[PDB]
Amino acid sequence: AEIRQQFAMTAGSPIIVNDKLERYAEVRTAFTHPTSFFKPNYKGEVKPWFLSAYDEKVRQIENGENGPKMKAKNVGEARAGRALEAAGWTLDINYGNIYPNRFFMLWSGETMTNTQLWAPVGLDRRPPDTTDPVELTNYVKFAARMAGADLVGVARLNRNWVYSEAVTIPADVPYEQSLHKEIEKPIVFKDVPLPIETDDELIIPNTCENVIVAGIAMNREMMQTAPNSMACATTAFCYSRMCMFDMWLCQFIRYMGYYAIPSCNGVGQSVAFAVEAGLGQASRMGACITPEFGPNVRLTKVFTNMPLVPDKPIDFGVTEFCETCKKCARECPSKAITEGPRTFEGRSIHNQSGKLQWQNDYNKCLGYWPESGGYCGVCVAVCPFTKGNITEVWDGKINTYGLDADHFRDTVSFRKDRV
Amino acid sequence: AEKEKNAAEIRQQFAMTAGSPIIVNDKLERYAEVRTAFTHPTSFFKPNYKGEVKPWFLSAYDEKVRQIENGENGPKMKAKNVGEARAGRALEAAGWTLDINYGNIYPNRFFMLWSGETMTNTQLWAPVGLDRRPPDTTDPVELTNYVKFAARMAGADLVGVARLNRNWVYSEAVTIPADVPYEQSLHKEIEKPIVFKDVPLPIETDDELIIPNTCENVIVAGIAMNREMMQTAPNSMACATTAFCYSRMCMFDMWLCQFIRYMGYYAIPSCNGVGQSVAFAVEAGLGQASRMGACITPEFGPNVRLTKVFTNMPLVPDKPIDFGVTEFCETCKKCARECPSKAITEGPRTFEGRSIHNQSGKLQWQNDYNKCLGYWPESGGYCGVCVAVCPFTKGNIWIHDGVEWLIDNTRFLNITEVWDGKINTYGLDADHFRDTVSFRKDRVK
Ligand SMILES: Oc1ccc(I)cc1
Ligand SMILES: Oc1ccc(I)cc1
Ligand SMILES: Oc1ccc(I)cc1
Ligand SMILES: Oc1ccc(I)cc1
Ligand SMILES: Oc1ccc(I)cc1
Ligand SMILES: Oc1ccc(I)cc1
Ligand SMILES: Oc1ccc(I)cc1
Ligand code: SF4
Ligand code: SF4
Ligand code: SF4
Ligand code: SF4
Repeated sequence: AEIRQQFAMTAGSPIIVNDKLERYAEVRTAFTHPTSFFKPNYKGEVKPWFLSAYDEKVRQIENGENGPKMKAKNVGEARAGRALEAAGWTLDINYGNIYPNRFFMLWSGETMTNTQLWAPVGLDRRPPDTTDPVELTNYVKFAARMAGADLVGVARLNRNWVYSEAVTIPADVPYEQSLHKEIEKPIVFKDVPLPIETDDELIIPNTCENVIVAGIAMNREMMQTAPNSMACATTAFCYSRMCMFDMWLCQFIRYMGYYAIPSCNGVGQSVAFAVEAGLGQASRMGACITPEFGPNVRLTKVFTNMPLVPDKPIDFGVTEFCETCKKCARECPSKAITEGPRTFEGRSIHNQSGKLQWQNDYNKCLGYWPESGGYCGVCVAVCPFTKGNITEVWDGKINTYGLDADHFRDTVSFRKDRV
Repeated sequence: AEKEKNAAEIRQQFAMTAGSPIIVNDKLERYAEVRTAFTHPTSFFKPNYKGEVKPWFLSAYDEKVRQIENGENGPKMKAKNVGEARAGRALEAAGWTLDINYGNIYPNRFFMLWSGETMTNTQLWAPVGLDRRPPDTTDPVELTNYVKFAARMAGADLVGVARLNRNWVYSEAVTIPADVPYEQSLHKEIEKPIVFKDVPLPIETDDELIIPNTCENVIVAGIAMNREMMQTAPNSMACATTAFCYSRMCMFDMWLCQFIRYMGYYAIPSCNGVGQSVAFAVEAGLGQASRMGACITPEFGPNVRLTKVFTNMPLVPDKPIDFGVTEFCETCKKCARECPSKAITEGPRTFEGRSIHNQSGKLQWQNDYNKCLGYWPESGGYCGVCVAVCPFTKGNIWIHDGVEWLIDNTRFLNITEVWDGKINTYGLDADHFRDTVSFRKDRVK
């Protein structure tokens, strides 16, 4: 805790920008953009990239493999890794929960079963009893830890990182047609009392002053098997942890008398929010590197008008370390990560130009996922900041939610470190 | 020098030979779930603080509202201010986000689906076929290791396996008709028989919930609550650690059922439904039954929630454990003396139920659970005083004498600070989290 104190910077977003920067349309990510969406499977059939990746998972199971060229102990072990991966995603919609105000990501609590059951108490209808940002910051961070965050930070909302247009589906489209009917929808800020969705726009109130960012730690032993199946499993379980975090915390904020917008992988760019909220620093590979977990940590965030004290950004030397390290760039199976210096100009449509960062080719990264049948993660696994076969993982150390008691003390929290 | 705590060594020392530890006689019958104090008509209605008779949880709601308005965190317990009182109830209410009508008891509804076929996750993964491909592993030894590893990923702090004893499965469940939307669920609850038949998969008809005769095993999970929050019982922060753990139970069930299905087997979730969690936990070796009626575990005492999953997956049953709880409960009686409703007996165990809420025919301490429930509207919470005062809930019970582990007999002789004090992820305590580390050796023998 006093380590993190040592590295607090003075207030101010540390992301350097120029006058070319514009908000970024979510459809441009490699996951969704038409130029990157379709990729061949191992048979040469072109399909949506995740369906070709499915074909590789099936082929690996039948051939008793945990990953590309990686023989499992037997077919049973191969099957178990994919079963664990698939199960981890149970509380996540279509890989990331990105559709705003759909399924688990509702922008109002009013229709949720938990809100209905609690309606006679009227917590969501009662004006706030606490408006002091200091007390609120302590309450909401305590709640965040109950809700499964291993790290939590607060920043003013920088609209530069909010997607200009979200990827979503029409509100009456049933789940079974969702993947075939994704659309783009603008996210705008207006003078309205509550977050609201019209036919035309997702409307965030101008009072939405703050963003709360959570880090959800992944399991080191499993991530070290990247690009094989157990790295996929710790990824997947943490997405469901993100979803529960967003819902738990939004409900807490609503029952305190404020509004709250969940996001998971939607709404805006998590790495930028996490850096501004002080969880860590941007890195060569492009992830937020944290002191506690390096880049081996997932991110989610919640937007709110609840008064809060912003945390300070931290500087523990990541930028200078990544300058000379280049280990992620040398081991990346697709050569997606640059060995060059940071610029303001993106490599392709998948990058947001106008901000100083290491510019990576994220279509090359995604191209390796159908090939390998997984979500790679080699850059995370080799990064020195992540530090301190698959049969040995299944036979080896585990604990609740994949957390490690050898390090869990480092995320203990008292009021002194919350506000 | 002090020997470092070894939770695995403790469980090995107190393991007992195979066999259900629960002593029963011939008057034992399966228990209709409607008989619980939460649901039965004799106990369901309680007065609020104005003397109005209402469903008990609605009278409890009225008391929460009154406490917030009066700046209290519990009965005659002043909060630091109204904002603190409000914060405690907001945290409690939020905790329940992934739980239907206080316990997820309706089988094969909402989160508790008996088949994965309609779930969004199953649909998304359908092209891989994991739920339709026959199992690639049938060896119960490897399956036990796989499923326990998955259980820990899924949020279990403790996990154990038992053969399914049908004595503890409810004869009839409380549920709602399949065509009833959530908004009307509380007004449309019904009973439905739980039966065992020669069918390939768990199935529900208009008249019965059908568990297959092949459903051999039950997997029991312990979900640890937070010590500092539970010690505020009967006040609001004990309600909050209870509530959050119910949503953790729900996630566990769904995660684990999907893993089992994707391994080629079927899985039935339950949370507080389907059967009696304390008996399953005892038979799976998580702990022992206690005077208060809860399962007491070596790691957490009774300050741990339970859920369970039923499956045909071949597994190795765990051994029951006997670390002397019965003998300590015979002479302790702290929970009985501190219980604000006098619900817990100070007398001997018997086979005769105290009232309709107890299942007769099994040797246990017989408590009056209508008296317990009656205190919840009075206090505006879920009490928990018995859990809070139990010496096993405290985290330093265990000492090593140079030869073996033993219980320290010396143990049996506010809310602002909680909000301002120690916390960690999911409320777990890093000073004890090493106790639940797991390697293959302690997952399967
Ligand atoms: O972050 C992500 C998103 C989609 C998938 I498929 C895997 C990892
Ligand atoms: O053209 C296509 C085909 C499948 C999908 I899913 C989306 C677009
Ligand atoms: O061509 C396309 C496909 C998906 C989306 I969202 C937008 C345009
Ligand atoms: O265990 C339980 C069940 C219902 C309620 I309301 C509180 C605690
Ligand atoms: O066209 C398809 C088929 C399967 C899935 I999963 C999504 C889109
Ligand atoms: O609001 C209400 C009223 C009766 C019942 I039964 C449940 C909820
Ligand atoms: O009369 C009753 C009472 C409880 C239930 I569940 C159904 C019918
Ligand atoms: S591997 Fe090295 S260069 Fe890449 S993100 Fe990690 S520290 Fe930076
Ligand atoms: S996930 Fe793999 S392919 Fe993608 S950038 Fe990292 S190392 Fe390269
Ligand atoms: S308080 Fe004492 S008698 Fe009651 S359950 Fe705990 S050990 Fe047993
Ligand atoms: S929860 Fe409270 S009222 Fe109920 S048995 Fe325990 S101490 Fe008594």
